[PDB]
Amino acid sequence: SPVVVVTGASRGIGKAIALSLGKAGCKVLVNYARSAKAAEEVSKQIEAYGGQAITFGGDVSKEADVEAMMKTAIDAWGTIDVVVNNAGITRDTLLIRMKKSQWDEVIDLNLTGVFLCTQAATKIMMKKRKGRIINIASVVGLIGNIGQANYAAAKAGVIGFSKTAAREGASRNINVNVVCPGFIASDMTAKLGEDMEKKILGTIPLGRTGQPENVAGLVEFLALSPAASYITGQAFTIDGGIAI
Amino acid sequence: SPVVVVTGASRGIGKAIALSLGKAGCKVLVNYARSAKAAEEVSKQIEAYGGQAITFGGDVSKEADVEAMMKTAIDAWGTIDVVVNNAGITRDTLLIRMKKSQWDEVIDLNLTGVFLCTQAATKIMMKKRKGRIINIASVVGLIGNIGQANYAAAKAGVIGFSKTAAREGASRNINVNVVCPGFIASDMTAKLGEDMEKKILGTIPLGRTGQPENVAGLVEFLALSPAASYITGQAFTIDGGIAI
Amino acid sequence: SPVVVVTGASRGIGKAIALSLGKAGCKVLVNYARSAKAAEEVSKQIEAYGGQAITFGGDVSKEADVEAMMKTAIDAWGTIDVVVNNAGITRDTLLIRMKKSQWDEVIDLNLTGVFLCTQAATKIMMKKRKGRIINIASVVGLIGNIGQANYAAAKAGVIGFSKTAAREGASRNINVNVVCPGFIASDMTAKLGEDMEKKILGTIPLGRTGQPENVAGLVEFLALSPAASYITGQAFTIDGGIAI
Amino acid sequence: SPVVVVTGASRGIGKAIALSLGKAGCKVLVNYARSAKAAEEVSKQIEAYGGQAITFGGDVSKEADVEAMMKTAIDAWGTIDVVVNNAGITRDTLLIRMKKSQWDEVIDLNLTGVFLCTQAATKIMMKKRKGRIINIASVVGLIGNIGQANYAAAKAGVIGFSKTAAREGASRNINVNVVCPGFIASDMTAKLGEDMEKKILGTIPLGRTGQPENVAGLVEFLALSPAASYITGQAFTIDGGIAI
Ligand SMILES: NC(=O)c1ccc[n+]([C@@H]2O[C@H](COP(=O)([O-])OP(=O)(O)OC[C@H]3O[C@@H](n4cnc5c(N)ncnc54)[C@H](OP(=O)(O)O)[C@@H]3O)[C@@H](O)[C@H]2O)c1
Ligand SMILES: NC(=O)c1ccc[n+]([C@@H]2O[C@H](COP(=O)([O-])OP(=O)(O)OC[C@H]3O[C@@H](n4cnc5c(N)ncnc54)[C@H](OP(=O)(O)O)[C@@H]3O)[C@@H](O)[C@H]2O)c1
Ligand SMILES: NC(=O)c1ccc[n+]([C@@H]2O[C@H](COP(=O)([O-])OP(=O)(O)OC[C@H]3O[C@@H](n4cnc5c(N)ncnc54)[C@H](OP(=O)(O)O)[C@@H]3O)[C@@H](O)[C@H]2O)c1
Ligand SMILES: NC(=O)c1ccc[n+]([C@@H]2O[C@H](COP(=O)([O-])OP(=O)(O)OC[C@H]3O[C@@H](n4cnc5c(N)ncnc54)[C@H](OP(=O)(O)O)[C@@H]3O)[C@@H](O)[C@H]2O)c1
Repeated sequence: SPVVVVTGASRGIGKAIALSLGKAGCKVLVNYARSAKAAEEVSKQIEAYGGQAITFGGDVSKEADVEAMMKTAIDAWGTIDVVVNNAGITRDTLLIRMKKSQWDEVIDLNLTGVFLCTQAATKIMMKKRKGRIINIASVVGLIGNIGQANYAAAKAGVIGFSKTAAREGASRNINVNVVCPGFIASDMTAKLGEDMEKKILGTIPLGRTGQPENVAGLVEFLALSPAASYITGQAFTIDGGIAI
Repeated sequence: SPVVVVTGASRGIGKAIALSLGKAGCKVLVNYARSAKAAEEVSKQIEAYGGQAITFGGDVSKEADVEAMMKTAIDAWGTIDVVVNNAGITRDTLLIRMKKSQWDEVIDLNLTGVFLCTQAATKIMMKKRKGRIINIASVVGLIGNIGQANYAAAKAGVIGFSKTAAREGASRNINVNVVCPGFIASDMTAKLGEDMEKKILGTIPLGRTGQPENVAGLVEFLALSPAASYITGQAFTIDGGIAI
Repeated sequence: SPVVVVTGASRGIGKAIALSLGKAGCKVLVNYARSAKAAEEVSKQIEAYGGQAITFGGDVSKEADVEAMMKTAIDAWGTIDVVVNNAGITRDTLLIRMKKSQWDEVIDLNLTGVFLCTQAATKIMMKKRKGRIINIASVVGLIGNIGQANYAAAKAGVIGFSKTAAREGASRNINVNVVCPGFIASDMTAKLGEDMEKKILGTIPLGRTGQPENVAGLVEFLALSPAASYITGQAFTIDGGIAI
Repeated sequence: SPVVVVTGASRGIGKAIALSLGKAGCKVLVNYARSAKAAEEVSKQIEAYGGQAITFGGDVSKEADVEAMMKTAIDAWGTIDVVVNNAGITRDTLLIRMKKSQWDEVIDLNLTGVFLCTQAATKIMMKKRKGRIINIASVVGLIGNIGQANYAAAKAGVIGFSKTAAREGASRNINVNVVCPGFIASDMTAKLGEDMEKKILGTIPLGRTGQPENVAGLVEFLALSPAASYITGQAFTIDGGIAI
């Protein structure tokens, strides 16, 4: 039974991921920041399924919280096999009106946070000479998007970072890959607001917004599949056709 | 039970693919060109497993053979759900000594053949408003490789072609993706010869050549997964770190 | 004074390229297939400018014509410094209605022709331990386009091919790069017809179709610049924002 | 005469860029952080050439300094036509031993600094409905590199950011492109130390390290060429063959 750490597992994509790895019987550390109750329900579901779960409230943009989150999984089970860096937020605004704080917040969490988590997981994984790290980026990091210079910067940064992380870990058998989802129905997407959501829908060749379960399916393949042990330093896009 | 057509399924990657989709209980048309006996054994294995199989000898670079191959699956089962365009060959030589026939043969099979197969599958899939097409390319189509201008051209061509194929089929719900494998141990690779095979091995970050089963695993995800229904027009690389 | 061979130099982009390299004083072989008169006028203009020019009617999809075209420049001047593989055509149609002849014609010229020309130039360039080859592809080879599976395949193929060509020539100091233009106003584009041309115009972030001179400017940099001697195996896109 | 602002113009690439745009007669704001004397000499050279120059000491990772740097060019000449975001540093170390301060410093300058500069230039350029922004990234942002997770993250981030910047500015006719150099002989590269520099040299197909003038040549094309007005949201690589 693999030990999986999923950041931002209380809602949306991270939650679908957590439930799916639980249903496959993994030991899952469900991290949350503010949604304690929602994480607990996730833990309970994983359990009803036969997986094992421990909830952990911590801000992944803070080193202390990150070192603590890893410690909790290691104290509970003996190691960490997989880490899915999913936590993220948006602070949308045209480049011309963007406040430095809007830039910093997105960068601190979405980019630096992924660095902290990856670094922490890696030190543990090096010793065991095995592990998998999956970072959730976005198609926006690839093809940009109006009103999202901050988010685009952070997501693109996750990709360049994951590639070096892949190179450094190759020696100790640690796979590092990135998943780039397109428009997925979640709370993050509910914020851009309906008339806009519809607008985006005519932009998607497959004419359908993706579901959190769609991403989880792909993450599950990368995390558990024996085949995926030969995949590193790559970005995998599930976007229904946007970034063709 | 999905009906899957796999070209070049008598040996290497196509065979691993055929066996794996059979073990999952699909109805598999195992195509072969010259290895009749080896295809039959594949058919038998699929059967021992509980999948269904029909062997079909045909050259996929010929329209007639292609239209015939599709007909045989349609006469047998009622439709085709998935087509995996795997058949391919190499005719290596420096650009400076390359004969037009060495260029043509690689192009006719590896590129035009994929066009023929995709076109044929698509006409059938459009009517049913559903289907998945997976084309096997190569990392060489992405980053080139000395002694393989012909193969690089054809493989890169498969990618551009698959992207348009993805756009045209999006409307009728047909997913088209490409898989780009790195060095995989097979008969194709056995031909470059040992001292060379070793040389290539120090070029692979994960320090391991891939196995046909590694590719099959990924193809199986793309062919069968509900998650993969949201993936189109993308190239997926399994190369142990070469093309990072 | 560099000797430059430009294929398809009688009209559109190839012509703008020919005129611009002539105005910079190069010796230019202006190739044409059917537009003899238009090539002659190009030759005359180059001359009025102070460059030197020789017209050559030949089909670049034929080996004989290609070997002949190279011979003519070599007999005239002592060598070839730059080759710009520009000749190309389109045979648009949905994948579902595409005749094999429509596929073949686009592939024979746009892909194989580039192989023939590059191969011929390379054998000459290897001996001199210097040279530059610039292949004109298209943004379509990168992001696909409905109604152009053939063209997309050929253009993408040009890219993979150019990358291997770059690797093989690196040793003898031969640079090989690709230029990918977006929508450029020319006879090729006049064929898609007005209501369509307007439609495409709202797709271009810079809201302007490109001009043949725009491409020539970039080709001139790659062909003549001392800086461009450090650039190989790359694709350069001038598309006013389509493929961001 | 275009007004060009070049960040980090006292040494290496930024300096070659400054000299070259000066020799073409632009008005150049040469920014520096600590090398006041070296910037002055650059200013003098530009002048001996017939260009115009004003030196400006400021840290481009600070908003105040950035707003001040723009003000100085605007007070001097009436506007800004081109901004080249060149300033950058490295803080190399394996991911496993990387201090948060080593991460932050590289991110603050190389990524956030580019945001500050681009934002400032853009507000000015929007009003004039014209301008060009060229951000210097690195091939490392594309293909990663051991010991440089921080730098790779920042450089990749510059690319995603530049793409959104391109989209937002398209409307007001502002071009935004990125240049990705490979190994260039400069003080930045002198720091990795000789036995390493030699090692890297056998990795370069063209078997030559690039020169600051090579990058300047390409930047000059993008900054001044009428042709480059049709180029946006793209990354241009000069790396002698590394990232093929
Ligand atoms: N939705 C899309 O269309 C789309 C497209 C591409 C990529 N993505 C990416 O997918 C990931 C999740 O997508 P989403 O749509 O699922 O968003 P969401 O519904 O808003 O969920 C974000 C999650 O992040 C957690 N979180 C926020 N700040 C955190 C912090 N400082 N530390 C630790 N956890 C934190 C939240 O937990 P609490 O509520 O408990 O605080 C929450 O579970 C993000 O990386 C997002 O960028 C989404
Ligand atoms: N091996 C690698 O490292 C690698 C890396 C990247 C991509 N790939 C690709 O993977 C696919 C298969 O790999 P491989 O290594 O499996 O090669 P392989 O062991 O040589 O098998 C090639 C297969 O193609 C079939 N075939 C050949 N010509 C055909 C034709 N004209 N029509 C129909 N079927 C034909 C052969 O069947 P018969 O013997 O019955 O004639 C055989 O089953 C190819 O597309 C290859 O390019 C391989
Ligand atoms: N126009 C665009 O928007 C666009 C976008 C991307 C790429 N491109 C590419 O740019 C190149 C030229 O563009 P274009 O728009 O300039 O097209 P064009 O105006 O139709 O000109 C094509 C040229 O090719 C020559 N040619 C045709 N067949 C030939 C053959 N078999 N052998 C030798 N020369 C031949 C023609 O010469 P003759 O008339 O004398 O026969 C003509 O000068 C092509 O590779 C095209 O794919 C164009
Ligand atoms: N060298 C390469 O191989 C290579 C490869 C790819 C990309 N690049 C990029 O090229 C750019 C320059 O390359 P380089 O090799 O030229 O480096 P360099 O020789 O070390 O020069 C860096 C420059 O940045 C300036 N600078 C440093 N910190 C600054 C700050 N906070 N604010 C404003 N200016 C600052 C320095 O000025 P002062 O000394 O006056 O403080 C100096 O002129 C960087 O973005 C680097 O990443 C270089």
